[PDB]
Amino acid sequence: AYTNSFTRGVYYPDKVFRSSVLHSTQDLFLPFFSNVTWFHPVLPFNDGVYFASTEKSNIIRGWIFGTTLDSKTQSLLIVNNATNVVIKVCFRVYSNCTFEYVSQLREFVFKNIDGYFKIYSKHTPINLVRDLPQGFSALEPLVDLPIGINITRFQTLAAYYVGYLQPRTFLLKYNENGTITDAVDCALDPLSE
Amino acid sequence: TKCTLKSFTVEKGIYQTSNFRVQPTESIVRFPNITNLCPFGEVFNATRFASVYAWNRKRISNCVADYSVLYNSASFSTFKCYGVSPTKLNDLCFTNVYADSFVIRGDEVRQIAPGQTGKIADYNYKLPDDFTGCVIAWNSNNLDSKVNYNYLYRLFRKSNLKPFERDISTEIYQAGSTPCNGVEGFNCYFPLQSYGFQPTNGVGYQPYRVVVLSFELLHAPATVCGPKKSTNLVKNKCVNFNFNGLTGTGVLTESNKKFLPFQQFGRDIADTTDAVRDPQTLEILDITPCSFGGVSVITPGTNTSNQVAVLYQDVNCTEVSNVFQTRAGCLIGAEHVNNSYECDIPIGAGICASYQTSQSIIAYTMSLGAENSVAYSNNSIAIPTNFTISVTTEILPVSMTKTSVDCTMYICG
Amino acid sequence: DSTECSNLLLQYGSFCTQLNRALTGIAVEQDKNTQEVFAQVKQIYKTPPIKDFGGFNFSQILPDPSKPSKRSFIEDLLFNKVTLKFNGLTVLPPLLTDEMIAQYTSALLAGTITSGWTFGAGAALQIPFAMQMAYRFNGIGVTQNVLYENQKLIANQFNSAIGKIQDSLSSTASALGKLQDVVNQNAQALNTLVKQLSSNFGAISSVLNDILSRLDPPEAEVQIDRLITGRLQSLQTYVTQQLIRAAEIRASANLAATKMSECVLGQSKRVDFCGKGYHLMSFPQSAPHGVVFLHVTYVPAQEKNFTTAPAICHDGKAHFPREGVFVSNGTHWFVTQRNFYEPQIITTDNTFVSGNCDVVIGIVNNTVYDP
Amino acid sequence: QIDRLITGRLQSLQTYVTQQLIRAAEIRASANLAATKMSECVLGQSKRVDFCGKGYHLMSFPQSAPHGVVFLHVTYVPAQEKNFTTAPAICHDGKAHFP
Amino acid sequence: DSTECSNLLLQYGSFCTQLNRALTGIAVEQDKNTQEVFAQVKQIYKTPP
Ligand SMILES: *[C@@]1(O)O[C@H](CO)[C@]2(O[C@@]3(O[C@H](CO)[C@@]4(O[C@]5(O[C@H](CO)[C@@H](O)[C@]6(O[C@@]7(O[C@H](CO)[C@@H](O)[C@H](O)[C@@H]7O)O6)[C@@H]5O)O4)[C@H](O)[C@H]3NC(C)=O)O2)[C@H](O)[C@H]1NC(C)=O
Ligand SMILES: *[C@@]1(O)O[C@H](CO)[C@]2(O[C@@]3(O[C@H](CO)[C@@]4(O[C@]5(O[C@H](CO)[C@@H](O)[C@]6(O[C@@]7(O[C@H](CO)[C@@H](O)[C@H](O)[C@@H]7O)O6)[C@@H]5O)O4)[C@H](O)[C@H]3NC(C)=O)O2)[C@H](O)[C@H]1NC(C)=O
Ligand SMILES: CC(=O)N[C@@H]1[C@@H](O)[C@H](O[C@]2(O)O[C@H](CO)[C@]3(O[C@@]4(O[C@H](CO)[C@@H](O)[C@H](O)[C@@H]4O)O3)[C@H](O)[C@H]2NC(C)=O)[C@@H](CO)O[C@H]1O
Ligand SMILES: CC(=O)N[C@H]1[C@H](O)O[C@H](CO)[C@]2(O[C@@]3(O[C@H](CO)[C@]4(O[C@@]5(O[C@H](CO)[C@@H](O)[C@H](O)[C@@H]5O)O4)[C@H](O)[C@H]3NC(C)=O)O2)[C@@H]1O
Ligand SMILES: *[C@@]1(O)O[C@H](CO)[C@]2(O[C@@]3(O[C@H](CO)[C@@H](O)[C@H](O)[C@H]3NC(C)=O)O2)[C@H](O)[C@H]1NC(C)=O
Ligand SMILES: CC(=O)N[C@H]1[C@H](O)O[C@H](CO)[C@]2(O[C@@]3(O[C@H](CO)[C@@H](O)[C@H](O)[C@H]3NC(C)=O)O2)[C@@H]1O
Ligand SMILES: CC(=O)N[C@H]1[C@H](O)O[C@H](CO)[C@]2(O[C@@]3(O[C@H](CO)[C@@H](O)[C@H](O)[C@H]3NC(C)=O)O2)[C@@H]1O
Ligand SMILES: CC(=O)N[C@H]1[C@H](O)O[C@H](CO)[C@]2(O[C@@]3(O[C@H](CO)[C@@H](O)[C@H](O)[C@H]3NC(C)=O)O2)[C@@H]1O
Ligand SMILES: CC(=O)N[C@H]1[C@H](O)O[C@H](CO)[C@]2(O[C@@]3(O[C@H](CO)[C@@H](O)[C@H](O)[C@H]3NC(C)=O)O2)[C@@H]1O
Ligand SMILES: CC(=O)N[C@H]1[C@H](O)O[C@H](CO)[C@]2(O[C@@]3(O[C@H](CO)[C@@H](O)[C@H](O)[C@H]3NC(C)=O)O2)[C@@H]1O
Ligand SMILES: CC(=O)N[C@H]1[C@H](O)O[C@H](CO)[C@]2(O[C@@]3(O[C@H](CO)[C@@H](O)[C@H](O)[C@H]3NC(C)=O)O2)[C@@H]1O
Ligand SMILES: *[C@@]1(O)O[C@H](CO)[C@@H](O)[C@H](O)[C@H]1NC(C)=O
Ligand SMILES: *[C@@]1(O)O[C@H](CO)[C@@H](O)[C@H](O)[C@H]1NC(C)=O
Ligand SMILES: CC(=O)N[C@@H]1[C@@H](O)[C@H](O)[C@@H](CO)O[C@H]1O
Ligand SMILES: CC(=O)N[C@@H]1[C@@H](O)[C@H](O)[C@@H](CO)O[C@H]1O
Repeated sequence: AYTNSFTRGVYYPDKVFRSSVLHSTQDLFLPFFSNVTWFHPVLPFNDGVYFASTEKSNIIRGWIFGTTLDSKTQSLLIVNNATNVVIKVCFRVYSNCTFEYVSQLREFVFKNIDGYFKIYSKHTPINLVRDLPQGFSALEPLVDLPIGINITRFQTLAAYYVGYLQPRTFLLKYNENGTITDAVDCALDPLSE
Repeated sequence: TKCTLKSFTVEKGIYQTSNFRVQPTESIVRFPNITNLCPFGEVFNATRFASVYAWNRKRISNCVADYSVLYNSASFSTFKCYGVSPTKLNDLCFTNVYADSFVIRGDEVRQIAPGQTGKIADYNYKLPDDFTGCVIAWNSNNLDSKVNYNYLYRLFRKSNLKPFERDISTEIYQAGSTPCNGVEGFNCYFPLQSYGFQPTNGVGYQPYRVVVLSFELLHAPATVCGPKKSTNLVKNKCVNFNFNGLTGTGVLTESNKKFLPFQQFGRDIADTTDAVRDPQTLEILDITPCSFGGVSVITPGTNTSNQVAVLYQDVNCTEVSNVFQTRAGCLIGAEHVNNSYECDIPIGAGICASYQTSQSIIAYTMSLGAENSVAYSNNSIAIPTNFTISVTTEILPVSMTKTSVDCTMYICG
Repeated sequence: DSTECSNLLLQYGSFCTQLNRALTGIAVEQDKNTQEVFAQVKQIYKTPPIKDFGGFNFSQILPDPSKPSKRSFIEDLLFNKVTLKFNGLTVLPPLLTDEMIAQYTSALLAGTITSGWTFGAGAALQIPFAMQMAYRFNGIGVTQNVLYENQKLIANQFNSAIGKIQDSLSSTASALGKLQDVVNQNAQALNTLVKQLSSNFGAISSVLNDILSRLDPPEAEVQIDRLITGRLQSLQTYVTQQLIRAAEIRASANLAATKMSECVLGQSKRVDFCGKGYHLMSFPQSAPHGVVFLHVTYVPAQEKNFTTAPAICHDGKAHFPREGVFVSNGTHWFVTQRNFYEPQIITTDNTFVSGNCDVVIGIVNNTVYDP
Repeated sequence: QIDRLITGRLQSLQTYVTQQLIRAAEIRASANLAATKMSECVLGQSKRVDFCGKGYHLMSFPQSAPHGVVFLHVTYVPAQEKNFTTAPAICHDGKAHFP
Repeated sequence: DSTECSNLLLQYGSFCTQLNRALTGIAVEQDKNTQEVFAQVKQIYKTPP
């Protein structure tokens, strides 16, 4: 049950600030109008992944990342919880602890670069259900942990879109504040080219 | 100017003799608050330690280690580091840090070193030959000797321990041919003994608490780094600064531009750092390249006089006879006049300088020309009644010297 | 500001004194260009207090005291039309301030309005603007009575034509294409020159402090040398681009100086040099990086077909027109100036006599009235 | 070592010849202007104003200079102006007379 | 058309872009030259038969 990924799905590349300037960035992005595999399970992690989920009753919980998830090698086990979000390298779902971290539409972008896990999230006042409307938003609230393994599983525990990032350059327009108001995809179309 | 012109006589004009850049003073460094620190306290001041046969290992990760607390302390008997300088790793990072703590006695501290043999080195705790780390020990007679702790060590083992190996098995050691049945007997011994830590023992027989820090530095991510010194900031003074690893020289000032809560430092255009937020106080500053510009003299010609008027281009001269600000820079050594004459030496921004009487260099706003209002009227005409014929000279270059350069003879010869 | 790099650069030689010399050369050339184009007036000419230039209206192009910049309305419009200190790059201010250039153009404009072309030749000699326009019509071939009989109409045409320029400038975008292109080219050159610093140039890292910090001086010397040669190459490229573009702009500035002389200061007979049509006069306006000329030209319209003859054969001799052309409306022959149809009775006074009838081909019999 | 020297000396020769080309283009512009002056101001009388001296051009003479040419422009400059009242036409017998 | 060379060339910077821009400027200037010289007539004129 695929559905085109629209304009939405772009994140802030780096920490820097840019005011009223156009910039070109070369790293993993989610392609414009790329049919993401809406799930209504099992999901691979060939590369960085855009995860977008809508829950009226917030059924979905944290993501159980794992390279093998056979208890042979360390997992990542992002979970979330009313009081706090807990993530451990090590409740109902189970399967040499290295590191544990505890801290505080729903755009989510997860990627692993040179062993560093990065998370980008956004909250939107959605008004139309069962479709992600083409629009623009991004942020970088993240947690970095030096795992150094290639995660290949999601096993998210009431439907979520999932798309795969690809290494294609983008041109991001910057607002006066420094936020990314808009972007265009270089190889999407000759006009955008 | 005589130097840069390669002459002892320079003609009337303005020559860019050099360049002038304000030099920075009192360079500053800043790094965010050291809120998270490494748990060396719970390792060194641990109320109870561990027997050497079951030595405790603490993995140090995801923290900033201030090793100065360790070597500035005056309460250690031995601080032997191998292949690493403890005074030089407060600006260094490690891919892995281990902390091993246990208890032995005096004459056995010398065994906690690479290439040693003995009861402790062979059956309890072994260090590798290429050990990189520190061996820290101190007398613990006041803590581990009463007249109620029970410290043990291993007596026998069928083979020597590999480096950083830990054997806690309490199986009966079989010394002879006959096999023990999990029980002590002939040629069968329990492998652990207790230390006889009596307060009246000799120094070499009293207990010593030992901590063994070991380091690893591969081409891999690291999480254990030491602290970073930081100092106060300045304003409106050309300074070399270090902000979160970004080095630059400029004048820091208050900036009206607002970053976003995640943006650290900003670039206005052409990948040039123009703003930066300090990590301590979370405040944005604008960076301006501290004043620099060409210095050019104004001279009426040597044979006329030896006076000169210096012009520091585009420098608001609050800093280095009469100092006159002009829209083309600062003028030092030239009197400013109110009347205006025809332009002699072009300074810039509608200002020219000239040598005139006593016998001084004056700068003035050049006069475009004389002012007359020809008397217009709807019935008035001005008819010439005479004439002058005039020959004037128009000079035009038409040719150059036909130079020819032998490429090979010039390049090689 | 790296000392070891300073030494490695020093050993290359006199490349940088040479680059600085080239850049300062084009810098002073720019001031020479502006001064040559605009400073063609000996003495700045004030315009008279009351403007009664024979019905012509110059309020738009004449300076307004109310404005602080003291520049004309169209000059301010042109300034608004265009949209115009990092690491070692400095922009020197032009010698003539924008206000001084506005004053130059105001002087030239007042001189050409009040005194015609006399002020360019020498002392400014004033003629009523109507009579000067009559001079200029004589210049383009039309007799002077044509202006006086039609002075109000010509004034209205000139006023409305000036009015059209304001609409064209204010509304139509990219009117000042060439000047904006100059600004964009210079910004492009400086921007790419600054961008070259980030380029690696084959060394381990672009930032020089880092390459210094984490290598020994003997090894770091090689990487620093690669950085230096790359940056020096980029700077040399920028300098040569500036030299060529400065040559092109010098050609354009010489053309502007020639047009200022030959068209503002005097009327020119070079067809299509200043506008389309027979040239009457031209006014200079100061744009940000250039000059804008308003060319007032005379273009004929509403032509009429006529039957013409080379000469009139009367009483056995051929009469040729002195300055006109014989034209027939079907039954009568007249002499008219070529540029304006104003018929007159053929007379001996306005037709000179040479030869006899038979030689010239195409002539028509008629009577030449004798006064 | 000879490679370094070759590269440096080649770069210097290249920048020299490029600057020579540009200077030659400037001199060619100047020489074309001088030819235009010698043709329109010496071989004839020129009406285009301030092309040859300040004032109405009478004639001009050339003189040879080391690397150029020096024109002596003979021009007529009106002087000693007098005021007069003026009028475009003259009414006589009900007819307008223009000069 | 070698990727190994192209990746090394990327380090040098905007040299190829600058050269392409200069050449395309010369190209459009040539059309401007021909247009300026020959397109002086508003409307094509035919000689009478
Ligand atoms: C035309 O418009 O302009 C020319 C300008 O060249 C004008 O010719 C000038 O006329 C002057 C008046 O006569 C002339 O000055 C005198 O010349 C005689 C020599 O003939 C000389 O002896 C004279 O000086 C004496 O008188 C003066 C004044 O009183 C005094 O200060 C001396 O100390 C001395 O006692 O000197 C005068 O210099 O002046 C000029 O020589 C003469 N110029 C030339 C080139 O010939 O010509 C025209 O007269 C004039 N035409 C009209 C109609 O106005
Ligand atoms: C122009 O406006 O006026 C002149 C002046 O009259 C006009 O020239 C005329 O051209 C006629 C045509 O050639 C000319 O008629 C003939 O001339 C010859 C030469 O002498 C003469 O022998 C000719 O008569 C004979 O032929 C006619 C028939 O053509 C016949 O009827 C006679 O009875 C006789 O047999 O005689 C003609 O006279 O005609 C005129 O002589 C000649 N006039 C003069 C004074 O030379 O020149 C132009 O034709 C006239 N052009 C226009 C457009 O109106
Ligand atoms: C000022 C003046 O009156 N000038 C006229 C001039 O207009 C006229 O020449 C035309 O003016 O030229 C056109 C060519 O476009 C011509 O018209 C033709 O008409 C036929 C049909 O009638 C079409 O099939 C052709 O394609 C062409 O358009 O028109 C014709 O010669 C003139 N048009 C007119 C008079 O409307 C010439 C004619 O000798 O006379 C000048 O005095
Ligand atoms: C530091 C800074 O300038 N931040 C800007 C941010 O980056 O972008 C936003 C949107 O472009 C910008 O927000 C608006 O700024 C203007 C001027 O600062 C603001 O105008 C005032 O608003 C206050 C109340 O907020 C009024 O009392 C006052 O009279 C002005 O009208 O105008 C405007 O309200 C801001 N928009 C908001 C807050 O939604 O935001 C911001 O400056
Ligand atoms: C200079 O030519 O013109 C100045 C015009 O501002 C002059 O400066 C003023 O002088 C008067 C009288 O001394 C003061 O009352 C004003 O405050 C002062 N104004 C300013 C802005 O300085 O300045 C100046 O005196 C005058 N100098 C000479 C030598 O004529
Ligand atoms: C209902 C609730 O609070 N559930 C758990 C919550 O989601 O997470 C925290 C994790 O921090 C949980 O509390 C922890 O429980 C273990 C087990 O006793 C303790 O060791 C931790 O100290 C404790 N942590 C905190 C922050 O309370 O609590 C909750 O049980
Ligand atoms: C990110 C962070 O923790 N910043 C704090 C830094 O680590 O410590 C200083 C020291 O107190 C901290 O500075 C205080 O900041 C608050 C914020 O409004 C001010 O109200 C305090 O006055 C200020 N105190 C001092 C001593 O600077 O600074 C940083 O917030
Ligand atoms: C040919 C011509 O237009 N002559 C007018 C001259 O150019 O200006 C004067 C101005 O005084 C003009 O004469 C009259 O002067 C009175 C003075 O109060 C004005 O009110 C009149 O408007 C003005 N007449 C005209 C037609 O403007 O004299 C000359 O007529
Ligand atoms: C003598 C005369 O009328 N000169 C006019 C001049 O030629 O043009 C300007 C610009 O239109 C003119 O000034 C404007 O006149 C109208 C009257 O129709 C006023 O409503 C305007 O306010 C006035 N100014 C502007 C800027 O339009 O001025 C002169 O009157
Ligand atoms: C075909 C035609 O009408 N041709 C006219 C020609 O073009 O001009 C002359 C001169 O004006 C014209 O002849 C005159 O016309 C006026 C018209 O107002 C009459 O009043 C005259 O009587 C008449 N004849 C003369 C002046 O001798 O002729 C032609 O009609
Ligand atoms: C050549 C000549 O004498 N020109 C004068 C001209 O004929 O008349 C005007 C007006 O009378 C004249 O201009 C004024 O001359 C007096 C005396 O030289 C000056 O004081 C005035 O400033 C001057 N300008 C005026 C009155 O506007 O002009 C010519 O000199
Ligand atoms: C020159 O300026 O000074 C000389 C004396 O030192 C003098 O001989 C010479 O004439 C002067 N030059 C000029 C042009 O006046
Ligand atoms: C000058 O540059 O600095 C002074 C203090 O920093 C200030 O008062 C003065 O206005 C400045 N002047 C100019 C021309 O910048
Ligand atoms: C069998 C195994 O993988 N053991 C690992 C060890 O290699 C690693 O150095 C250490 C880091 O904390 O964690 C242990 O679980
Ligand atoms: C004695 C005391 O109160 N605290 C000690 C401290 O002195 C020592 O520097 C630190 C080493 O990490 O260990 C703590 O337990």
